[PDB]
Amino acid sequence: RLPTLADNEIEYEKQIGKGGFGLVHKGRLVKDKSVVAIKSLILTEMIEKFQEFQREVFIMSNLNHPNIVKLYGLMHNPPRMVMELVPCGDLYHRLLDKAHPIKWSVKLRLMLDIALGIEYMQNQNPPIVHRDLRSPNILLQSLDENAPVCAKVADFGLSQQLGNFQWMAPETIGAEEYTEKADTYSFAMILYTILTGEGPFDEYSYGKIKFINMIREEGLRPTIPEDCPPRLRNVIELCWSGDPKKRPHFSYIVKELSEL
Ligand SMILES: COc1cc(C(=O)N2CCC(N3CCN(C)CC3)CC2)ccc1Nc1ncc2c(n1)N(C)c1ccccc1C(=O)N2C
Repeated sequence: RLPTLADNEIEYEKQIGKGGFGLVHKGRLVKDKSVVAIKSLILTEMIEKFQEFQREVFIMSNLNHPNIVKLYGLMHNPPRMVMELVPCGDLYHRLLDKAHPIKWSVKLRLMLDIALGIEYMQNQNPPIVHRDLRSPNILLQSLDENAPVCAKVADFGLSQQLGNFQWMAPETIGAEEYTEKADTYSFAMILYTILTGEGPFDEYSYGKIKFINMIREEGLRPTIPEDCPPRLRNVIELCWSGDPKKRPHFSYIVKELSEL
């Protein structure tokens, strides 16, 4: 069910950078001069990004949400994906401009959008576990509060490997197949980052072994600010609990966020 396009159908422009497993470029459809994005594999059995390639394609193909990144077609020599280029960037970089803070109305917009996207992912039979949810993977479409969509979820090769474990739910570390509650834990981290603008767990320096243990065994988490809404705090705290069971359904998270 997914179109194939030929090289004569798209025009390359400039290279955006690496997303997920590949290299993203900015391009346009020749028929329409509409902008598009092309994802390709970049060159010892690590070239197992190929599965990530296929995995991303399969998953993107069957999904359709405003808050989820879309796929348009495929290209073949070399194998490539033509997908949407989100215009405004990624969340990680945006949070790096401290001089210019994101507006609360907007931060709220971003949080909801992500939840709506993730809520949708988990309503699938079977559910979709992203597994690589962190700020670099949240793409921004508009930073305007009145826009239909502000944030979109991305990077669907479902692998794990700012990316090391600050973002990972505890059962997940040093494990392979990662329920959907892992994502809930990650989402909490994302909520924490949008709110604070500071990366998760950056207030601590522990060696790797100690750090895992602190998170797994002791319960260490980031410190939420005193001036954080109780409604929001409560939500974050739940999603990031040690017991995966205590983590909420996205129905709850979304509703609560809406009241904020
Ligand atoms: C207008 O297009 C975008 C621009 C930017 C952007 O401004 N960046 C990102 C990387 C960039 N680097 C280049 C040089 N710099 C000195 C170091 C880092 C810095 C600033 C970021 C994202 C953009 N849009 C975009 N749309 C769809 C994506 C995707 N991104 N990427 C890169 C992905 C990123 C993560 C996960 C998935 C994707 C992806 O699949 N797509 C299709």
